[PDB]
Amino acid sequence: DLGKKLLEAARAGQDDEVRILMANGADVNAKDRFGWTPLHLAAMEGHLEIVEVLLKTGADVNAWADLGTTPLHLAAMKGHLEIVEVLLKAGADVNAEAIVGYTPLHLAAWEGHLEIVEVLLKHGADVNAQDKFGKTPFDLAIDNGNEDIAEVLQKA
Amino acid sequence: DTRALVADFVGYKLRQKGYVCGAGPGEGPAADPLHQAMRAAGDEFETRFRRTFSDLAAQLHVTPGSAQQRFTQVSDELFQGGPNWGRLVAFFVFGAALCAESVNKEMEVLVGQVQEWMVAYLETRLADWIHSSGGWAEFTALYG
Repeated sequence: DLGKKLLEAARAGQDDEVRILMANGADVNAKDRFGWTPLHLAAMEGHLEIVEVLLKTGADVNAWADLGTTPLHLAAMKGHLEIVEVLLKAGADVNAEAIVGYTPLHLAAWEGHLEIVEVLLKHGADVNAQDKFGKTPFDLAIDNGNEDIAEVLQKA
Repeated sequence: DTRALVADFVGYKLRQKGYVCGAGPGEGPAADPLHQAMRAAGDEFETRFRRTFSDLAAQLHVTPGSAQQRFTQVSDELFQGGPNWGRLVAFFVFGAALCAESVNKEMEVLVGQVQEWMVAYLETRLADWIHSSGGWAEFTALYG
């Protein structure tokens, strides 16, 4: 059950344990009962070193969980800027859709992370993307009172 | 069966979040493996997504008139590309989140009605899938 152990170590941010498991043949793409991989867990918990090791060892940067959630959605939502950059460099899909048709730009805009919104924009994020209910990132930014982000999205 | 599961999970989450106290479904520890399984699964699912489903619930801006349609739209979205056990857990987490949001906006009738709509959705939509997938006994095996 190396896969289960890799999932646990990735979430807990145990760098040494992750390298040993990988060197012992753990499946870098193992999925838990919600469809999350080690990359999803490390991205959400903000462990940058583990994200980089997983990618170097073949982790699927675009893997999606049960609702379509990708590691970039989680990094964007939680506001981990360095992980967002690393994921984008590795081929992360800026336009992936999850849950209700949320795009990583929707999640960064709602959570008020301005620099991440800008990075996503520079990498091709669709400013006009609508979730299932018609809302764009601009709409979510404003509704959560993030004016700074709203203005940036309007200009874009 | 289904009604009891919904009542237990929603009751448990409302108590967990401090919205309600005292006698009723969801009060005290799970009486039943199915109920324990859904509590544990909902809890784990929710710690991952943090405020995601509470934020979605709020984004709907439900009114007593629109709430059923909005609930139904979200549920349909969650089940896009077919049901699996994880999407079912999301559906319970969202239902409980919508009940909590209704408490926030002081629509108390919706706390009960959303639970009614959850049962009806399960029975009329996901019933066929659940049964063929091994029923709730299988869910319990995997998530308990």
